Formats: sequence, C-alpha cells, structure tokens
Amino acid sequence: RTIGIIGAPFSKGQPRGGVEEGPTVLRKAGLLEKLKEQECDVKDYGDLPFADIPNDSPFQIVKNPRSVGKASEQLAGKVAEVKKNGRISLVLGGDHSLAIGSISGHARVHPDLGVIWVDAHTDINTPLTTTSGNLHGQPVSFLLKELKGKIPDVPGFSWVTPCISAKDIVYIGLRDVDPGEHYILKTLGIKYFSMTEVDRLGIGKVMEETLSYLLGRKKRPIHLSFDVDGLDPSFTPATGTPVVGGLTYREGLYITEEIYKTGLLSGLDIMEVNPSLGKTPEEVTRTVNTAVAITLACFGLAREGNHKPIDYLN
Amino acid sequence: RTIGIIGAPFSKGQPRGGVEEGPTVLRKAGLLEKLKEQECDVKDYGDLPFADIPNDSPFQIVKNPRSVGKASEQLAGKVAEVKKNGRISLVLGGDHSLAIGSISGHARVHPDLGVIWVDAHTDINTPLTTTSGNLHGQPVSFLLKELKGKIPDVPGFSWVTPCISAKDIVYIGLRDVDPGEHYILKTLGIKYFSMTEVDRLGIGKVMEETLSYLLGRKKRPIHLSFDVDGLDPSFTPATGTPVVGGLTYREGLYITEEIYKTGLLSGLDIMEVNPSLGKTPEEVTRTVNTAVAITLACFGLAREGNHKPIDYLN
Amino acid sequence: RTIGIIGAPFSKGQPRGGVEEGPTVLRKAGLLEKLKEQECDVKDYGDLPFADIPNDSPFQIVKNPRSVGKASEQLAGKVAEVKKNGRISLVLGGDHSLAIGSISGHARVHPDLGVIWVDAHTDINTPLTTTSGNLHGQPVSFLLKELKGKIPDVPGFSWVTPCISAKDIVYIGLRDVDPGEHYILKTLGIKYFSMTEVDRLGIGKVMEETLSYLLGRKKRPIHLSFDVDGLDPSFTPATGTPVVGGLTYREGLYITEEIYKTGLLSGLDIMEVNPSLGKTPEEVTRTVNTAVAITLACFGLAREGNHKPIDYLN
Ligand SMILES: [Mn+2]
Ligand SMILES: [Mn+2]
Ligand SMILES: [Mn+2]
Ligand SMILES: [Mn+2]
Ligand SMILES: [Mn+2]
Ligand SMILES: [Mn+2]
Repeated sequence: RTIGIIGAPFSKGQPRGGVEEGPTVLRKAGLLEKLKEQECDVKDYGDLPFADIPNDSPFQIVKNPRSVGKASEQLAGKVAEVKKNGRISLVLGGDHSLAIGSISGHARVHPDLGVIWVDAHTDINTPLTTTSGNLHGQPVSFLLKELKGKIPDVPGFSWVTPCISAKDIVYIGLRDVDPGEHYILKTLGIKYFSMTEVDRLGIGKVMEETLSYLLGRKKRPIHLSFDVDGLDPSFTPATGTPVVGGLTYREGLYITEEIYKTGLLSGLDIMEVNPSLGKTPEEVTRTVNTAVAITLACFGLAREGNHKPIDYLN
Repeated sequence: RTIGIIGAPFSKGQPRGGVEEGPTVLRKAGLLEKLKEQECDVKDYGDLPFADIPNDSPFQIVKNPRSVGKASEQLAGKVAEVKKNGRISLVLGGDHSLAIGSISGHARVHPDLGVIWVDAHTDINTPLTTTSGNLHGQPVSFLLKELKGKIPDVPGFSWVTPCISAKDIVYIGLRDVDPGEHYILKTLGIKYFSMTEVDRLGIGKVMEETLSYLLGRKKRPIHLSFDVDGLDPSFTPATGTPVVGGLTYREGLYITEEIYKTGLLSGLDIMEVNPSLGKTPEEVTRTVNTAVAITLACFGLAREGNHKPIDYLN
Repeated sequence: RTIGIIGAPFSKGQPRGGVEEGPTVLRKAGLLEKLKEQECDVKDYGDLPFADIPNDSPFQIVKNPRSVGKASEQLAGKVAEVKKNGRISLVLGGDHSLAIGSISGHARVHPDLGVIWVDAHTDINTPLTTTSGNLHGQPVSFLLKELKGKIPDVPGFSWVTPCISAKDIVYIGLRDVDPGEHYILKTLGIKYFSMTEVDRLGIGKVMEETLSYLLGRKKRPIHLSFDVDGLDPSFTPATGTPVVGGLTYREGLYITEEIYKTGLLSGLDIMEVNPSLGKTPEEVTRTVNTAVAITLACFGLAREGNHKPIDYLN
C-alpha cells in the first residue's frame, strides 16, 4: 500500500517527557525498512520540527494549549499534503493530542472519512470536563461537530473546524472512561466496543460490526488512531497512561489485519510510545516491537503469511 | 447498590496461615472508600471475632472441624442480619470454608437464592471423599440437599441444614476437580462451565447460559461465591491453591459486570486472598488489586464508564 | 487409551543442540507415571539410539540430510511397530524433522490417516524454497503427494514415499510462514487456521471445523504433530524458534481435549522442547510442564475432572 511517513516528536499534550522520542525509537527499530521489505511504497516526510513556545500559560485548567494547538496545526498541514500526494499518512507520535491535527488534515482532503479509535480511553474530555487539563485526553472533543458550542476558544486552536460527527467514529478497547466522557458517549450516541463488549462478542464480531457500522451505507476512507495503551501493558508498558485488562497482542494484530484487508485505510496514528517510561530496556523494546508489529499489519503483513504474484515452485 | 460488609478473618478450613489477613489487606486497599466513591451505600458490620477453639482434634480425616463449624455458624448469623437490613452481604475472607455459613445465612432470609461459584475447584468433597481433610474443599457438600445422607455428623456443624439443591448452583472456572467430586457433579447433574467450556463458548455465552439457567424460570436472589484462585495466578498469585490456565482479569470483570447488571446480586463472597503467600510485595498488591476490581465490578463499576443522572455538558 | 512411547533424542534437523534432551526431561517429569495414573495402558519402546553419521555434508543448502533422513527412517520403522501392536504412538522429540518418519511409519499401518499440525510454522519449505536449510522446517514437503516432482533426491531420504495429500492435513497456530510456504498453502489449497482465524472464530469453532473437515466424509485415524512453539513462548519458552502471539495454555489444552474426545487419536508427536534454551531453570520447567499437560490431555485428562465407573458415594 502506499505510505507517507510523518514524525511528530511532541509531548506537551501530557506531562511526561519522553513521548517525543517515539518517532526516533520507531525508526531505529527499522520501521521504514520493514515496510519496504513488504509490499510497500514508502516516502518519509521527515520529523516535523515543533519550535518552542515558551510563553504558554494554562488556559483555565488546560495545559500547554498554544503548544498543543500549533503542533496539531502544523501536523494537519503536513497530513493534507501526503494525502494530496496519494499516500496513506503514517503519523509516528508523540502524544495523542496530535490526533486533532492528524484527523483535521486528513479530512481536509477526505471529509467523508470514518475513524477507528483504538485506546483504553475515549479522549473526549472537553476543556470544561477535563480534570487534569492534559490535552492528550481531549482530542476527540475538538473534532466532533456535535460538541461545537461546548468547546471554549482555547489559544492555539482557532484554526480548528470540527470535521467528524458522532456517527462517524468507533472506539475499541475502552476501560478507563471519565463520567463526563461517558455522558458524552451515551448522549451523542457514539458507537463503542469497550473491553466488556470485546469480552462478550470476541474481537472477530467486534471488527465485523465496526466495519459494517462505518462502511455499510457505503465505502469510505478510514482513519485509524491507535493509542498503544489500548493494548495491555504486558505488551506496551512504556506508555504514559497504562490500564490493565487491555487488548491482547493478537487482538491488536487482528484489528489492524482486518483494517488492512478493507483496502480503505487512508490515515494512521501510532501514538503514546514513551521509551523513557519502560522500567527496563526490555520494556522499551517490548513496546516498540509491538508498535512496529501493529504498524506492519496495517499495511499488509499477515500472520497466515504473504507471497508475491510469482510461482514459487519456480 | 446497598452493601453490608462483613470481615471474616478465618483460616482453619485449610493449612496455610495468612488467609485470615484478607479482610485487613482488602480494607487497606481502600475497598470501602472506593465503594462509596461509586453509587454505593455502605455499612461495615466489622470483622467477626473468631475466638480460639484450642481443643479441636480431627474428626476422622477432617481437620479443625469445630473451629470451621463455629466460624461458619457465626458468619451465617451475621449474614442473615445484614440481609434483614436490606443490604447485599459482602463477605471478605478468609478461606472458602466460610461459604457454608455465608450461603446458609443468606438463604435463611432468601431461601430461593441461586448460587454462582467462581473457582478453579468444585469444593464439593464430602468428609468421606476428601483426601486432604481441609474443609475449604468441602463447603458445597454441606449445603446440598441431595447429599443429605452422605454427610456424617461432624462436630461443630450440627446447626447446618442443607439450603440449596443441585439445580440451584452454577460453577465457572473449574480446572482441578477430584474424582469423587466429578462423580458427584455428573451424578447430581450440576450445571458447570469448566475452563473447557469457557474456551469453547466464550465467557459471553457462558454468562448468558449461566444467568438463563438460574433466572429463566423466574427472577431470584443471586449469591456469588468468588474464590480468587478461579482467576489465573498471573492475576491472583497470593492464594493457597493456585492452578494455571485460569480465568483472565477481563473474564473475571466480565462475570461480575454481568452479575451486577442483573440487579439481583444479594450476597457475595470474596475468598482465599492470602497475602502471606505472594513471593513478592508486588504479588500481594497484584492479588489484592485484582480482588478489589472484581468486587467493585459486582456493585456497578463498568469498564465502558459510569456517570450520574446529571447533565455533564452542564 | 493405549499408548506406545518412543523417545527420539535427535536435533540435527535444526542448529541448536539440546532438543535431543527432550525425551529425558519429559520422562524426568513423570510423564509415564502420570499417564498410568490416568486411564492409561503404557508401553515404553525406549529411546531410539541414533548412531552418528560423521560424513554428512550439506546437499545444496540442506543441512545434515543423511542424519535427518536415517533418524526419520529409524523412527518410521518403530512407529509402524507400535501401531501394529495396537497402540497410539507417542513420539517424544527431538526436532520436528522427525515428523517425516513419524507420519511415514504411522501411515504404513494406517494410510487413511488425517493430520493435525499445531505449530507457529507450516514446516512445508522444500529443499528448493528453504532459505536456512534446516530440515525441521521442511517435513511436510516430504510427506505431501502433490509436491512429488518438486522434491529433489536428497541423500538419506530415498526410502520416503509421500503418504498424505494436501486435503488430509490441517494447520493450527500459524504466525511465521515463509513466502514460498504461503504460495504452497494457497496453491495446494491446504486447510489452515492461522492465529488470525483463531482470533476471529475462537478455538471452539476452529476445532469444530478442523474435526468436521477431516472426519466429515468418514471416521479416520488422527495424527497430531505438536510443535510446542505453536503455544505462546510465555508458556513454552525453551524452544528453538519461538514466535510471540501464540496459542494460549488453555487453547492448547482445548485442542488436545477435543482431539482426545474423538476417540480417533492414533499418533502423536511432542516436538521441539529444548531445555538448553530456557534462560532460567524455571523457563525449562515451565516448558516441560506445559508439554506434559498437553500430552496428558491427548489421553483423557479433562479440566472438568475425571472419574472411574465406580460409585464414589461408595
Ligand atoms: Mn489511552
Ligand atoms: Mn489516547
Ligand atoms: Mn479454589
Ligand atoms: Mn474454593
Ligand atoms: Mn514451529
Ligand atoms: Mn515445527
């Protein structure tokens, strides 16, 4: 499939530092090389350089808003470009706040997109319901047309225009949702498979109804925003907000294998890999390796195997 | 939901000491506080004080029978009271022998109850089939009307009257069942989902058929007796009789979330947490944390999230 | 069930040494004793002695072919004998190359056999598609009638006659398949449940369709060739070629419990246990213990429990 890689070494959507190193440790792992060893056409659009914004005091409770805002604005511009170049955007994070710009720029070029949000969290707090103020826990609230009217003018986000409606997104992996978030969920009627539903139905049925839900009326570009804390920390420990009882390694590969097979993946986020937070070097490689695997599955790597259209018996 | 907490610091239904500390480490973990942070009405009926019975030689093979007998008698009285106070009894164990008194006192007030027994073991040995003599491996045999006639008069249990028939109980998680126990199982036609059935059907279908089985003729109070060794030891290692290939963290939360949603939970046992047996401090907290999670799920904590009937967009 | 145990302490189908010790560590674990403690009739046909073949240079890329060839020839003779003695052959490996002789000798006596191949790998490289040259990655290619014509005359395998057609085998657990192998898979239309299919359907449905597929036209002897790397390395780490995201402990017991219940198991391979490769003594026992469990399940040990046709209430 044909890919446009974008490094997004940004961390100020949350408090812990090393998330900005994600694009580095992923590239170090040979992500680009392994993509090419596959059926892949790969163009690297570099690491965005996110100039410091030293004057950035909180807005109400909301932390680093100018910094988060500009980084998303920057990224949105860069995503629209690779989408215009006919390529699937691959955003290497970075904290999940970047999704505001990733999904924003994607939809500039493909407004009909649907979003699959794999995450232990809904990340839909508004600047009024957040308790922490960390913007990586708010991106969805900025993107939703229905929450227009409840999102104050925060410095650095004036460029934003809600691009997705409640019925255009599906959540998978939820297990730590705030009350205001849950209210928003039920109130806007958003489609979700929490860990309970995954337990109930099986990841097979979950993907079936996810894809049917989003693609049923008709085929559309898909945006996969993947928070590695959606997966159990026994798989992705080096991450800021881990929550036990997550998606397994297998379920994570199942999700992305099935998304690959639609042929509709148009944009991908690989978010929240924080090498500084593994308590061992092995925790770091375990996380990075898992994140590479998930990424490769998005672009055709299949556990049953892969072969080119040649005769191998020769 | 509205709860009556009962500490049951008792261990002589089995040989290893620290099970008596379960109510302590659970309370230490903030169980009561977290319950209240939920939708919960919580009354603490204290830790029962179980006076020593120093003269208590075996009855045949059966170990500490007067001690086990009186502790269950004591607890039964205390459970009936909280049930009379209109509250769900929460028994913090303690070894599983206590279930004799827990289910006994429950049924004093609600004789129509049905029992869900989550456990790697059937705990249905009789004083004649047990090999070990440990009474925590016999509670079900004392409660079953059908085994009346096969249960010798053991000192300390004269107060007992079988209160549940074979068709009123379901087992979930079985993976170490003795031969005599298996005989009893097939012979009395008891309903069970062993790990094999959980593997086959999925915990979703298991709960569906469990609840249908017990509630189908008509709605009834449910008694959940939860042996933490039902869950894999990678989740609940600090426990006396661990058996590999158990229920997952997720399956354990699935079970209790579904039991919560019936609105019929009337009595709960949280049993066999033994902090002395974790090989590390982290094994101890891992166990305790898991046991708190399972407990909170029984009383409404949902992985998809929870909110109060207020408008959160304000 | 009635069993014929064969030790096969052979390693030259792959490069790492200690696989030859598998029959030793399994016997050490009390495999024979535990079999007998079950409903089992057990005859030990000893450890085959595999005389050195010091002159054995590669054939093309193919490594140790005379050694691998003779060991399989030897074993095939020994398997046919126990099959003639009316016993289920239990081959204790040893590397998976031995399957050439195991399935070869089995089919001498029961040509209608069907094969269940539990493995992370398809082990179907031919001497022309292998990259490594290790014969433990080629046994299936030697056994398949359809690949007759693509398998050069390799020294030490002149005795071989393909005994199974593509439609007579099922794979379960696949997650590291080469391109040429995948080509062969699709091209010969071989039935497989890769980890993706296991994720999709559940191991319940997988076994249902596996057994239906193979037994549907009519009942037949089953050959189970079990590579312990089919199971996740968190279960079977001491093994040469581990691949993450494998079959669970539970799924492994599910498979063999269901195979047992057909009453048709006629031959079994327990392969690739390498005690030298555990990074701890506990990794070694964890592997060996898992391998014993899987083995016992093949012969009737059930997680729901087992009892003899006697009255246990006495
Ligand atoms: Mn998250
Ligand atoms: Mn997130
Ligand atoms: Mn138990
Ligand atoms: Mn128990
Ligand atoms: Mn293998
Ligand atoms: Mn193999």
